[PDB]
Amino acid sequence: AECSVDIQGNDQMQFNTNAITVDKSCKQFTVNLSHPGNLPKNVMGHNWVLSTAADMQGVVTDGMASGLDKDYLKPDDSRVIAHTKLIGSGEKDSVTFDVSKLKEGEQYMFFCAAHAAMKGTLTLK
Ligand SMILES: [Cu+]
Repeated sequence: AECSVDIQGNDQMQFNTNAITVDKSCKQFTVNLSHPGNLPKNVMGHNWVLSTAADMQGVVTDGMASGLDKDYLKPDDSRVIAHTKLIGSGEKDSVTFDVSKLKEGEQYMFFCAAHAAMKGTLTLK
């Protein structure tokens, strides 16, 4: 089984995939985020945030209210399963999480908290 994924967020405000699969045998899973391009984090920074699909809008709303000062996430938001730091071009960050925090029948989504239009699904498979 493959228990990690490499994902890119670019200067054009896009991730390079809209779907991540976590093999059901994985006990931990690592997301390796990078930022091709040349725009720095104070212009086009990206992170990677994981919640259930049902919780995404709520996380975004409360994140918006929390602002730039908090990378647009409510600190300690229990709905946020895992998240990376905000990165600019040429920078990278990885986050690892316990797959026990995921459930087989539930739908998850990942997104950038700075640019909530940048999103995709994450599924146990
Ligand atoms: Cu972003």
